[PDB]
Amino acid sequence: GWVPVTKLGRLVKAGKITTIEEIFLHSLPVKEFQIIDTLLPGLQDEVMNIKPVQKQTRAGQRTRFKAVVVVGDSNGHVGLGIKTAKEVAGAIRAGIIIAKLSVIPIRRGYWGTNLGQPHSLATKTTGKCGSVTVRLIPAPRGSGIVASPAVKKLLQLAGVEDVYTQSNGKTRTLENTLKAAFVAIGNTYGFLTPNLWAEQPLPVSPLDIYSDEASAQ
Amino acid sequence: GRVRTKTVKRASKALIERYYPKLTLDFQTNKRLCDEIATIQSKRLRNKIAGYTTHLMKRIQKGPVRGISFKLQEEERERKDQYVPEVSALDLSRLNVDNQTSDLVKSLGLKLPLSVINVSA
Amino acid sequence: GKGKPRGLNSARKLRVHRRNNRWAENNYKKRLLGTAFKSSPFGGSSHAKGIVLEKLGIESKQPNSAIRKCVRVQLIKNGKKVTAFVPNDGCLNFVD
Amino acid sequence: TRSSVLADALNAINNAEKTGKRQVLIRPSSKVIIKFLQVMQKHGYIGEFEYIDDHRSGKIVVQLNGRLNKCGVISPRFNVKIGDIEKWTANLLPARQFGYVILTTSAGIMDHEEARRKHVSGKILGFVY
Amino acid sequence: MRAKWRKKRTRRLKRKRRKVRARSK
Amino acid sequence: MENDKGQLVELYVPRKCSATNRIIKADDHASVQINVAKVDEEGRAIPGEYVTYALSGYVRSRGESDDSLNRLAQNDGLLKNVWSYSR
Amino acid sequence: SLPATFDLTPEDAQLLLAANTHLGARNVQVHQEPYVFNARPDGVHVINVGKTWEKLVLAARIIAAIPNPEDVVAISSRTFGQRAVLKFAAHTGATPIAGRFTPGSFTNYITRSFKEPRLVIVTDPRSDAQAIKEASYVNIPVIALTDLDSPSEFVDVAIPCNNRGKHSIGLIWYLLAREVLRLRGALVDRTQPWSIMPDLYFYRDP
Amino acid sequence: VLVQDLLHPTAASEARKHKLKTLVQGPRSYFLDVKCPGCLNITTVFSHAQTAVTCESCSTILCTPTGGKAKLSEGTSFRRK
Amino acid sequence: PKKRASNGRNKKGRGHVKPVRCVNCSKSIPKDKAIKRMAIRNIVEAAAVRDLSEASVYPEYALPKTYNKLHYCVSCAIHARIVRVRSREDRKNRAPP
RNA sequence: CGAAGAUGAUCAGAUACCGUCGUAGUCUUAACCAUAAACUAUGCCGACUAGGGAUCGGGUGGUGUUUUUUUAAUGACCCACUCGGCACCUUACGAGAAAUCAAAGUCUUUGGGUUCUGGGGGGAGUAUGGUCGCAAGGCUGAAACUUAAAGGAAUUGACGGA
Ligand SMILES: [Mg+2]
Ligand SMILES: [Mg+2]
Ligand SMILES: [Mg+2]
Ligand SMILES: [Mg+2]
Ligand SMILES: [Mg+2]
Ligand SMILES: [Mg+2]
Ligand SMILES: [Mg+2]
Ligand SMILES: [Mg+2]
Ligand SMILES: [Mg+2]
Ligand SMILES: [Mg+2]
Ligand SMILES: [Mg+2]
Ligand SMILES: [Zn+2]
Repeated sequence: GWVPVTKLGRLVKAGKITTIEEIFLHSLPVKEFQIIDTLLPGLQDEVMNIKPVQKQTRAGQRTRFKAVVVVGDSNGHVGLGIKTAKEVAGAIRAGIIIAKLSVIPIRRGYWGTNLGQPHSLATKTTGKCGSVTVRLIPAPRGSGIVASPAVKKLLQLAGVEDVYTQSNGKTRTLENTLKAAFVAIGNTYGFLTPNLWAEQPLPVSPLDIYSDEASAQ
Repeated sequence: GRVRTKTVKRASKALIERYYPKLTLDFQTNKRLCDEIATIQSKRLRNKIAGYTTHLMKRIQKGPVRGISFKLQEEERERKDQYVPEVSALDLSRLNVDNQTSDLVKSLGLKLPLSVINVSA
Repeated sequence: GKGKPRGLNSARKLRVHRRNNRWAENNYKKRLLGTAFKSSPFGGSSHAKGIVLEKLGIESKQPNSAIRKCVRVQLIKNGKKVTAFVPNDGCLNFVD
Repeated sequence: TRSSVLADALNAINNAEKTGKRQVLIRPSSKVIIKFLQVMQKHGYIGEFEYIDDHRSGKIVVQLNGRLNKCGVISPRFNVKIGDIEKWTANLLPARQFGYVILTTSAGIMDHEEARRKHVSGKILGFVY
Repeated sequence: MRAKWRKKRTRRLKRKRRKVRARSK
Repeated sequence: MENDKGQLVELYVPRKCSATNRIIKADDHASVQINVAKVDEEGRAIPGEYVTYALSGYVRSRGESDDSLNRLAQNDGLLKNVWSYSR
Repeated sequence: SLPATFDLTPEDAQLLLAANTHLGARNVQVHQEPYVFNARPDGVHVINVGKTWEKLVLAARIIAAIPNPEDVVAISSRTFGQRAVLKFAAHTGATPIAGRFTPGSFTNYITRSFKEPRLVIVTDPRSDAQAIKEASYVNIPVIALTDLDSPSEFVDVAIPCNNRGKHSIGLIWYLLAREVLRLRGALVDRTQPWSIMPDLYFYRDP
Repeated sequence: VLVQDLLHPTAASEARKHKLKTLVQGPRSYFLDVKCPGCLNITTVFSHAQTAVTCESCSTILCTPTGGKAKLSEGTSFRRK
Repeated sequence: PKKRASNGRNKKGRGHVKPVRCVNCSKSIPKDKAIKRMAIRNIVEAAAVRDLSEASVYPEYALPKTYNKLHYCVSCAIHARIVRVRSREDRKNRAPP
């Protein structure tokens, strides 16, 4: 009951698109955050850092407030977005908004013999934001999250249970570290493993099939 | 010193958008019917709005004014635009085709008329 | 080939070059030249007894401003002269 | 100069696999290049590769389809025992369930999984995944 | 202290320090 | 990927680029999916029935997704003599 | 897939060889030497108009595949296509943008030109680049009237046509609307010419 | 171009390459059966012939060495290979 | 940091050319760097042509010209407003206007 | 022309700019020195990866101009290629902290070969020792002690006898 603009969101309040994995498969740009609220209802947010950056004027200092917020369900989706705002209500609340639009899945896997319920990642993947580089390594069961507590919380909320971490550059720079971690958990699906070598039928988007209960004239 | 504010020019442009088959090129009736079709808090404010709106119509009778769209010019401007030339352009007057243009038409295998003329170099 | 030699038979040129560039550390240059025993009043030890000559009051560095209440100490084992802080509220009256 | 033609083969592959090409050209075609390319072929990482027999040393055109993320040389060819293959593959390969480290062995040029079955070892050439 | 002008001050002192050892020898 | 008891567990098989075989992933918003309608006798639409290709963002941004689709539609029959293999 | 009737009819070739659509540029982009046929003296490059048609029929097969006809957005900043884009817009569904594009149209959902096409056709990839660039953010395939000197980055389908004259631009837009209407329930037969004349797509002065 | 056929390129695209950078390198030079104006006797002259070739009768020159192909001696009929 | 790619001059392949003297202050400056303007004035003035024209033998004679290549230093060409420091994006332009 | 030096002004002072001179020097011959912001602050070799046009030098081909005067040498120019070079332009796949860079890319998906150098800032290119030089100095080259920052790149301001 929010008057959805943006056709993909018109199908989502309808109930025509039930899964976010169909959004991910056709790579659809989620521009309206109520798409993420309905499709992923059991979603938790953790606000981590409220750092104030400052700007020099002719006189004084205007101290706006940045925020980094991780949203995520622990079944393999997180998002991350930065919000520099005038006040920390608008930093936190709109930070959760930008976090939801970036929600991407992770390809969990096995260190592994393939005994059930993927506990880890399936590939060593890197991500580089700034000088910071984060490698995530598949780990056997019971490893826990061997990471710094910033990168640990992003991976706990992505539902990874067992992972190893290398790091480089200034990991004290908190924005780039999680952003480089986000590229690392984002590249889990970008990696072509042999069980993805199977040729696929290349299906038709919901915005083509349901082209009349979207596109409301 | 007589440049008008956006609040005069938006409200004037918002009047033209939905009241063109109404208020005319006369300021005095434009002044008087902005009492009914708009709620303007001051007599001085109303007369500036009604005057630029009057200025807008006098511009509209010689060509459309950009930033303004309504249907009374829209089905007007296509009616200028349905015109087709009977000059038979894209029909042969007598088709100038060069040597390496005659080689293309031959290599498509189609049937065309040509006229072979060399290019001066 | 990124600087260093990579080859199989190049174990010496890597090992010579390591020792050469090993000296630029702070602890390896200190430990292998033995400056703990030669220099450095506590000659490699952790605690050294000494005899109190004097009670100094050292000015604290700016931007701090206080009198720090050290003492001057000649070491029993070495005869070297050191200045030793007396840490707590008071405690300069406790030394002698 | 040109020391390892295997690197001259395996850098021409990664540079055009990255740019989405369906083919590379490899010069100058060692046997070690061929028997690296055959292991990559037989496990599903390239397509048909064809050797151009000029009368000097050979050019090779490899049809790279799409399945390859990284191929490379470990230079120098280190002496690998049988109890450090599980340290060599744990450093070059992303996960255990896929990817292959290619050895030189007196039993042949071969990857690491069946060299564990054959109970053979030798020198290292590179990796593929 | 331009480092070039600190140098010609130092090179002055390089002469004087090797003068005072030749003075004592 | 499958676990030990069957049970294909993935959470989702991504699409592939039809030209360079890369994974099209959830942020590749430069990636397209083109539906080309199949055509019945004497030239109509056949609504709903497509010859569908997918291009990732890389092949587009490199300027090659023109000739990628030229090759990809010629072998499906959609194009006849636009793309020549021996360049 | 295209039986024999989608061959370039010699009556279509009289349109294409007299609207100067075959005369390409002086500088051929490396992504366009497919389309070039046998350079003339004084550097004139001749586009093969047979390959122009097959790309054009393929383009219409993409256009007549979007079930709403309205979200096939057509773009022309340049004036030579500006009449032609609106004549394409009237015959088909085809939400038009003639002239300036107003960036923040495909993204920026709160704007008043906010659109989500399932396909974009542009007249010049040089001038309409703000449309082509912003198409790269919301997964939109792009057909483009391209000359031999024109950037093919984020151009999925490129119709090789001359962009200098006014008749060459206007003809290709006419035939592009034609085969869309021919390949659906609107211009049922393929063999008669359209009585809608080519020159109603053409720019005029003054 | 992201897909091409390096095995069988265009033969025009082979003449438009260096003699080394083709798929199988080889000479673009050739030999010529050259006759003097004075007589009928047959010599064989290289393209890039580096030598004032002298026949039996007109024993002065038949080609002059240049920086590329030898320029033939302006009365001499040649025939390739 | 490196403010210009071509550092301040036109030297990629020399190391050394030769110096020239600035015509204002006699600074020795490399010729590839210096700053060079060509001054082609008429001999008299544009204002005084008609006075010299009427008071001359040889009708429509020549009105000759004074040519001189002027090499400035960077300090003297800026101060005489010849090159007039540009913006970071503007200074990449290598056309006279 | 001009380190030094002489001299003329101004400045509160000028052991400085500026004006006039002017030894050494600047030039050379025969021997020394061995340093430069000796710079592209970017080792040398090799491979690959992206488009463009201009130039230099070499070569190939035009029944192309140029000597159009009957079936018109040679040079120069024009057009297309390729070889090598000095660069540049556009983009940025990539790279980086960024400025920028087709190299400074093919780098946590880290291994083509190889040489030299660095390890927070000072002390300090100092002491000492050796060595080289007629000397100035060059090459090699510390430690004690002190220090919580020094620095790089970009942003916003502020200020400029811009
Ligand atoms: Mg080395
Ligand atoms: Mg500066
Ligand atoms: Mg120099
Ligand atoms: Mg001298
Ligand atoms: Mg030096
Ligand atoms: Mg240096
Ligand atoms: Mg060097
Ligand atoms: Mg070159
Ligand atoms: Mg240090
Ligand atoms: Mg030294
Ligand atoms: Mg000494
Ligand atoms: Zn003879």
